[PDB]
Amino acid sequence: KAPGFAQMLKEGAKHFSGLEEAVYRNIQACKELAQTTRTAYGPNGMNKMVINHLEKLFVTNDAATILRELEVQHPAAKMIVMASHMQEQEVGDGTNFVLVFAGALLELAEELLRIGLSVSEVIEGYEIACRKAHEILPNLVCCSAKNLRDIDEVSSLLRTSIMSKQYGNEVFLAKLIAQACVSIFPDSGHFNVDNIRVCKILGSGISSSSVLHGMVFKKETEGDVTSVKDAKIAVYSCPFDGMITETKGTVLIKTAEELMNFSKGEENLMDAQVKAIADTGANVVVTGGKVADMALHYANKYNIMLVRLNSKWDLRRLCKTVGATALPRLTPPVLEEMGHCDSVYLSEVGDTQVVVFKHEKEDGAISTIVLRGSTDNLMDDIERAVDDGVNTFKVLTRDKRLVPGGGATEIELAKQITSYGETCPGLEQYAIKKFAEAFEAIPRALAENSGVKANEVISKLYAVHQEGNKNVGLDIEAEVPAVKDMLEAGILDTYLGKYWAIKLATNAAVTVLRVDQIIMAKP
Amino acid sequence: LSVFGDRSTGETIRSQNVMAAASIANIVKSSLGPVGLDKMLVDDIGDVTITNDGATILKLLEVEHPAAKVLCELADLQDKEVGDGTTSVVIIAAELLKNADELVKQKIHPTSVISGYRLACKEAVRYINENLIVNTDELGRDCLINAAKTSMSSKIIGINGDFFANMVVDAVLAIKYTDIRGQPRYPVNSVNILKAHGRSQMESMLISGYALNCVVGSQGMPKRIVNAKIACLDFSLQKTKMKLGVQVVITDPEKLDQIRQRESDITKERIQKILATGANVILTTGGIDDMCLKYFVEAGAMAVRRVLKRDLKRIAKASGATILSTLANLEGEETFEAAMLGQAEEVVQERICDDELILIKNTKARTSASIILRGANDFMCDEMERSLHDALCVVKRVLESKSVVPGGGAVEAALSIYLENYATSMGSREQLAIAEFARSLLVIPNTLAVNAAQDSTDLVAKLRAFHNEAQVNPERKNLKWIGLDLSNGKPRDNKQAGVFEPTIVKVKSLKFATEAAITILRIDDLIKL
Amino acid sequence: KRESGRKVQSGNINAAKTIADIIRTCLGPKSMMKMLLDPMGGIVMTNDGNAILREIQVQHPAAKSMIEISRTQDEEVGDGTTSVIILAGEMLSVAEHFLEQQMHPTVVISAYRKALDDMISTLKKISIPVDISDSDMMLNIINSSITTKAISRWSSLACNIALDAVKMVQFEENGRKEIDIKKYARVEKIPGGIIEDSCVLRGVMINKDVTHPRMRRYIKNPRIVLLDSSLEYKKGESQTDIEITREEDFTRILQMEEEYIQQLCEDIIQLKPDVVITEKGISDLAQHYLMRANITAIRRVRKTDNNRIARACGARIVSRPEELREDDVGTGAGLLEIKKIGDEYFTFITDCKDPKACTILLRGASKEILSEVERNLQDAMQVCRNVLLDPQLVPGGGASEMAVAHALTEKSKAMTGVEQWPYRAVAQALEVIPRTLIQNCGASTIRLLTSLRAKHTQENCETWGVNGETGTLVDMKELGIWEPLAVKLQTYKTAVETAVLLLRIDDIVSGH
Repeated sequence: KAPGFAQMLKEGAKHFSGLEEAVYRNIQACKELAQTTRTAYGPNGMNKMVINHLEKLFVTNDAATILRELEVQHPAAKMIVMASHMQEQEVGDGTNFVLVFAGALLELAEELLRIGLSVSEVIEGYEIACRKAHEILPNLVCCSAKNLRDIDEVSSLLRTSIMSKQYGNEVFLAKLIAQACVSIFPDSGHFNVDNIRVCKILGSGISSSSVLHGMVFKKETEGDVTSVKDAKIAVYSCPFDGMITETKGTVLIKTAEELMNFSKGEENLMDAQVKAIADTGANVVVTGGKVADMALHYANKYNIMLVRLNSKWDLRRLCKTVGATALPRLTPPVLEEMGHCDSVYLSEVGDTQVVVFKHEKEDGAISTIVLRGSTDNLMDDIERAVDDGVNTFKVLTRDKRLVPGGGATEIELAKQITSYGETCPGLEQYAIKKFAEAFEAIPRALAENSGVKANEVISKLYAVHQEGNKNVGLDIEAEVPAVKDMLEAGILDTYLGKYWAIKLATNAAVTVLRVDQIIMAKP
Repeated sequence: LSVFGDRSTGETIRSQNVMAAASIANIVKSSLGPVGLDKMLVDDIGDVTITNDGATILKLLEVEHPAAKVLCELADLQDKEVGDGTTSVVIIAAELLKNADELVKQKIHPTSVISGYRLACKEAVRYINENLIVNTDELGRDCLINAAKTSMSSKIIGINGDFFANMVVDAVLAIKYTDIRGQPRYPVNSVNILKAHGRSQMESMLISGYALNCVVGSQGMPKRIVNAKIACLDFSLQKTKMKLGVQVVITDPEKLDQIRQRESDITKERIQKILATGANVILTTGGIDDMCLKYFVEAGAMAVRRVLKRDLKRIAKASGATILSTLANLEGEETFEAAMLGQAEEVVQERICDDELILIKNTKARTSASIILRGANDFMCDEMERSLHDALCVVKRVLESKSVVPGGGAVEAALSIYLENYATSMGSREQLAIAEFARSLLVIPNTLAVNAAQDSTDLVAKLRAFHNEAQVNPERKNLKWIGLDLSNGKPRDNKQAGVFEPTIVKVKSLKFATEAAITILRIDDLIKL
Repeated sequence: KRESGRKVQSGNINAAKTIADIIRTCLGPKSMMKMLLDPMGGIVMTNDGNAILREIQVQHPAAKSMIEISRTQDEEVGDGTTSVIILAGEMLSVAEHFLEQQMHPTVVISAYRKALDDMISTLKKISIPVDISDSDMMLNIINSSITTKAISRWSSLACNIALDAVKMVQFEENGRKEIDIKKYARVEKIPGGIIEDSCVLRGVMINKDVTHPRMRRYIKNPRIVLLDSSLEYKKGESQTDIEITREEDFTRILQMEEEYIQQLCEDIIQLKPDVVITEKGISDLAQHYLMRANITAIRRVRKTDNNRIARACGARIVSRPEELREDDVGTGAGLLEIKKIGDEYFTFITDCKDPKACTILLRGASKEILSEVERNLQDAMQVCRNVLLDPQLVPGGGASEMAVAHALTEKSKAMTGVEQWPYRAVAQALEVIPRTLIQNCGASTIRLLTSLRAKHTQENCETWGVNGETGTLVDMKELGIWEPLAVKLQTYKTAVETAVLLLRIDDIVSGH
């Protein structure tokens, strides 16, 4: 019966009418995305009881893990999530900056559209303010990395990135990752997170961790050989077990003596198979699955170092470094597809023997952080801090420029942008002023997660900045809502982290504002 | 069972009476303190009485429930006995019931709860009496100025509170009088507050005597009198009549002539009888005849006509003059010599802007004074009169009472630590009840903090810390008697700030609130007919 | 039943906001009309903000407070009432800081009361005095009401009536310069004539009818008498009626009725008066002596109506008629005329004196046109009252709102604390006044309101408002939209005081 739905003619999709504010609905999908991560922002971030797709329980506060597990189906939210994925490129931090800032730009845009300002004029203001923010951000650069490759320097600046992922233990992790990062910075112009690997081992606690060179593997050496300097490393994916012939190979056995004869024939064949490994000049062998009992002694017969890597990612980790690729057959003497390594030895650290691939002959630009923890979920959450911590200094290989943190830049950058909008006549000042208030959402996130009235933090942060006391941020404390200097406390953020975050967040917000109707299709 | 009514028993009857009393408290919880929020009162007709006073709300609050009516009957007991603290009573009694109802769910009988609350009130009154301050610090010390200053700071008078505070304290002590076995109280009828356009607020002067807004009229009379005799006649010397509702019927024209001539003649005896008494500072209520004013010029008497009834009422109480309504003693005429004459030392009509105010000095026994609020415009003089009138009763209530106690949740915060420690000494199914009595008192500083737009959890914790440190040791480094300042949102020592209350308020409010919760806790059943 | 918690303040806001949304478009000369469906299916197409809310039924008590406060405005000032409710609704419409930010109302109320003292100071800065001696300026000022009315054909007539009338009542010698239009400027209609015949009587006009022809028709030197008692037989202390059944007792009670009414009338005529004015009624026997004396019979004259007479002709009030001395004579009065002007008698006791009171004669061609001239003249008298009480005008057309808002926004920069946010929100609420003037004309609201705020920043704030008719910007120095100061100050206080009131409500309780 008429009048039915208005503006609904494309596959019956939910087309919001002019009264229902179709633009207001795509914004609400992005605001809900911020609330899921607004609480995890800062050192006092709240953890999320995430339930994996395998019905696994994980308690974490990392933004990338929340969104990867939260199936975001709304396309308007996917754009901001795609900015978070683009945030991971060129920098390894500032993900929640994209979610919190963009959510404030869209949330504040509704206050403009409700007044009657056109969406095309709102976009011009944010694009003007983003360009203006990039001019003010260099002026806020307080300190810069000396690049002395000092662990005292690298660990000091790294404390800010480690916090908000694993709080409280920022002293140990800053020293260890500093020891791992300093050992590669001499390799000028080649630093990457792929070199600094991580190996988690069940242990007492986080304090029992340390750093070791080479590609470390937690699985101890199964063989009886302690050390071997052989370059040819033969990697096989098929485990050491009862052979099967790719051709017919029909095996008929009737009597009990024939069972023993065929059993002996297999052991004589396996003795020849392991013999072929030593014939190809390779005293090292790797196995994915189980390892047989007789084949184990054959590895000790020719002093072939037996290696076990049950994890698939551990196998592929070696395929791209030493070159040894896994073949489908069980011990095919294929010497061409083997690897090359300078040193392979076993080492006991923290009361645990771990396989090591050290580069003694070669210069060496690879390391590994051996983490210890009494829970697998805890070590995984600490691993996420290593990536966000190591990637912080992959950015410092570029232009070394640090800015204050703790919401300090967000108020000064807002204060400088608000003045530009007050003196700028026209309609763009409305969206330029709201671009400054979007920055205030970040201190408001830190204050709310610390149990403090956020409005009192903004009032104090603006007063000290009115007097010219820059580099002043939120004092993280439950019983003290006052502020302190981020420079004296040593809290510092990266320049490129804020640059690419303000850029990608504005493009994601503008890209959502430019959209006014979601329409289905079919190929 | 079959009956002509309805019955309902069990623990839910206690809960129903608990939630009822808790509801009545929430109606007067946010309106607690001087910064309390107003509340509407929709009557049956449709009128809307808006007010924040808790006593005025409960008088008009109509909730048809028995438990609520018990607290309404309780309000009348506190209003008549003291006249203050009714709001804290209903709030304290509501928290004792909400806490006791939780104990009843822990298999604590109400009789054990009733016994604990009775002992807690006894010890609380003991700790209160042991930590009082007698009515003192009047002169030479500062147990006042800070009290009146903090009360008047709300208005525009708060620019210079010290200048106006001294005028209150000096006059509040000037109006002292024992009059019963060393009682001394102070009068509700207080120092008269006039005003003038004295070019600024700082020009207001404190007078040591009464000020009247009248003038003698003719300039022939003196303006500087020293005679002690003060006349006070309410009978007018002008043309007297039978009554406004009784017109003397007159028919003959000649009879109208001698009525005019005799009335003009009879006053010549009335004026000679009044002048013979020697009273110079004469005051007349019903006006004075024009020819009679001329007789005071030659005699030199300071007569004044059309004096207000109430302003003259205080002058008779000042000089002790017998107010006379008629000269005729039912057969003749006389001035009642040595009856309507007062006793004073000097009377001078000073020069004040736009109104020459007469000043009376050193009467027999007046216990009163006057202040002339010399200001810029009427808006400031009208506001300062309200501020001083409020602050006047603030210091009056303190010096009238024999003992006081630090307010602002200082008593409720101090008892929270003492009674909690006293509970560990008794035991015997009363340790929990006395502990809940201790926790229930914290609602007062917790409620006053919410109304003051501050974090109640922090300020209540800060009070209990300064009060607990007083219990650990008596060292002076530990602050003592710390109250709660609502404006600044921080604890403050009320002894310096002057935030005082009577002792009977905190004593009766804890006693009446305890008796009310006892009266409701004993109710375990309801029978309707 | 009742309301408690945050639901009350947010509920009072929606009620006050809803009442303001009704009359948002009833502002300015291009005001929009409203359709009021009567219960009988009828319609009234009025566009008056007071008349709309008067006929609408409201359930929330907060709406009754907003409406009742507007009625109090009409008694004092017959203009700007629509601006009170709109500002009070916009000041309350900012519920972000109220509840979503979890600020206490005392924090908001302290900011609203701080801004009010700043709004009052800023309006006096942009004010401008007026030369009240020159009536030409008051004509341009009073034309704010005469414009878009039928009386524009005699616009100058309405000014001279209202201007000179209030000047007579204005007793400046008492210092405060109080004016009472209700008492000392009593208005009475006269059928006959036209709009041009409307004038001001320099006296007091009593609408008493002529009961008998034996009354003074024209006099050059009236002599008016005043007394409160009734001219009738003296009854007892109680209201007991006299019941008689014996004929012999009739002549006794009758003689007492005649003699006392006879003797009292004999004293009234001893002074040789021309009219006997009594506060109470006059019986038939008492009128037989008035018609015999060839004097006019007047009765039912209130106290203040009689007080003006004694100041006009010089009469003297007496309790009873027996005590009438020679002083009670209206010597110097202009004339006494009871002529039937337009099928209705009218008592004229005009004179050449200004006894702190007057009476306006509303001549017209019909009752429809008379009532049109009547209601249009009362507002002109009030504008004269507001200007003469405080001769200071402020720029209208939304200029005073934007001028004040710039002062708060610049002053809030030095306001350290959380009160700066609601303090600035009050400034943005003043912008609603030009927001409605621009919405009614049809011009773009955002484009002009944006440029309007920029003009106040650079150029002087005393000008550059909005033209409601054209829609474009214009200086108030070039367009006489200047409004009084006392109307804007009371309009600003009543909006803040009303918003502070509803914000202080947190529990709508029932009980008596």
